[PDB]
Amino acid sequence: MRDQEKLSLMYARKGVAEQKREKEIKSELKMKQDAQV
DNA sequence: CCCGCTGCCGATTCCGCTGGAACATT
DNA sequence: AATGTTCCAGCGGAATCGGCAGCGGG
Repeated sequence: MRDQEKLSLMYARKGVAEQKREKEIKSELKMKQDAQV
């Protein structure tokens, strides 16, 4: 990838994906620990 | 869009010199 | 009044150092 901007926008989508994943996993961890065996 | 380094560059502090303004004298 | 001294103010060198950008990765 020789285009820095296109790579940056692809990782804009990517990084917002990991941000959403982190938020949802942080939310899930509460009851995941609550009911874990 | 993020995230992270990492150059580097700006500003501070500390000096010191100069200039200008004020002093006090015969 | 003529001048020398003192005082105040301003500029710059030098060292430090922190963060501001920009640049790759995730």
